[PDB]
Amino acid sequence: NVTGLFKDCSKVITGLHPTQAPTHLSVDTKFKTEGLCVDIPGIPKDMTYRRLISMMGFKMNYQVNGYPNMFITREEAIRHVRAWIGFDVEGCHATREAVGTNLPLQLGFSTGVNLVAVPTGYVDTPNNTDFSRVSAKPPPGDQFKHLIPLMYKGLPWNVVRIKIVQMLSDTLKNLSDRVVFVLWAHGFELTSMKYFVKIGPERTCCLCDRRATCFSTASDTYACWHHSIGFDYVYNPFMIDVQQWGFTGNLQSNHDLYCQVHGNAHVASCDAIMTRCLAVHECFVK
Amino acid sequence: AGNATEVPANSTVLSFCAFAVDAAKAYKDYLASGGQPITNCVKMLCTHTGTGQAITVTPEANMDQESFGGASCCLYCRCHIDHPNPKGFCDLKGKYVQIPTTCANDPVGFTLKNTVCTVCGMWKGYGCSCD
Ligand SMILES: COc1cccc2cn[nH]c12
Ligand SMILES: [Zn+2]
Ligand SMILES: [Zn+2]
Ligand SMILES: [Zn+2]
Ligand SMILES: [Zn+2]
Repeated sequence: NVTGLFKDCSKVITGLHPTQAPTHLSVDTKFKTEGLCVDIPGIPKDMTYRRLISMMGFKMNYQVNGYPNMFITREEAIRHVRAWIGFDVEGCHATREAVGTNLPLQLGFSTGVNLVAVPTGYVDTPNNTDFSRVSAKPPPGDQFKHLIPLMYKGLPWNVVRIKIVQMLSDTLKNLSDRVVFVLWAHGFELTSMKYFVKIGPERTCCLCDRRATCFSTASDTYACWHHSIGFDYVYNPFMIDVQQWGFTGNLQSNHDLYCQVHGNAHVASCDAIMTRCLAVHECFVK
Repeated sequence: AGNATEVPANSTVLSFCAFAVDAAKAYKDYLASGGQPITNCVKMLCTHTGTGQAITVTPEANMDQESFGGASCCLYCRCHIDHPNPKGFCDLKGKYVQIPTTCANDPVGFTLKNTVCTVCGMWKGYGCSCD
């Protein structure tokens, strides 16, 4: 019984030394005996590895006192319709030194904004995890052709996350005290959130009584949407996966049952606009 | 493609701590709300006749300890997140860590809560000979 969360995507045929492996599963078979591991004299640690670790498969089903639930009910989402932001991500695939995981490339929102990131992954090394640019390519096929020029238009993640916070703040400061990301098949959107969301207990802003919606790694401070200039992380966002409301078939077919004004332009922002639009038609129209 | 490193019993706690602003506080809180400690650590078979020092090149458990692979006992290594150490480097990965047997059900929590004495090399309150 294993999970894909934190799968090692490197092409190294062998596992790690007992002192470097993050887990018993990741120790190489040569060290395993009698239900545990042994140190073998003369078998050295590896001092030059770079192993890409997959961020696919997060499970946000904890129940910890004072930490809010990220995923919310349809009833709670409806009360917070003004906080709804559709979100979709188009990925690229790890290649060359690694294979088997998806990296965020184009992040799209119902505001119409698309942001393009440099393909970046979490690479384990002998000393730490290096959050760094990794080799990547768009998936093969004519439906992924538009992503080809985006491979050389990416911004580093430290810049992308500041832009996400600024866009959400500008959109929501006069509409809500929170954000509700409206998703369709959320797994990859949740993997992408690892790059720009932090969580913790409910906090109040540094300059007022409003709840904190942003965090700054520069000063370890919290801010609401009005006081977040320069902040790099979204803090305690909420979210809902519309696909879980019983729909059959793809996003476009369900969106088109209610709406004809949003033609599919095959881009992350369009999927994000269609997801929010479908959720609005389902909950508020007729 | 690829090789799994984790088991389903750890998905919730690792996901929670991977997103937290304060990962150590999140792990402490997860346990206080009834969560299970992180499992799938690298536990060693040894002769239990070692020096008992906290962090070592090879397993050094005495009869009051167990030896573990150091990266597997580090919350930051397990979640693949930044270390709070000066240049972001780990002091446990690449070493073995000796943990008192009374605490061996939660090695990750043990290393987050405790400190090594720089004079004698043993855990403060669990071997330190300086008091
Ligand atoms: C795993 O539990 C902890 C982590 C860090 C600090 C403390 C204090 N009590 N428990 C803690
Ligand atoms: Zn404020
Ligand atoms: Zn529409
Ligand atoms: Zn570590
Ligand atoms: Zn001492």
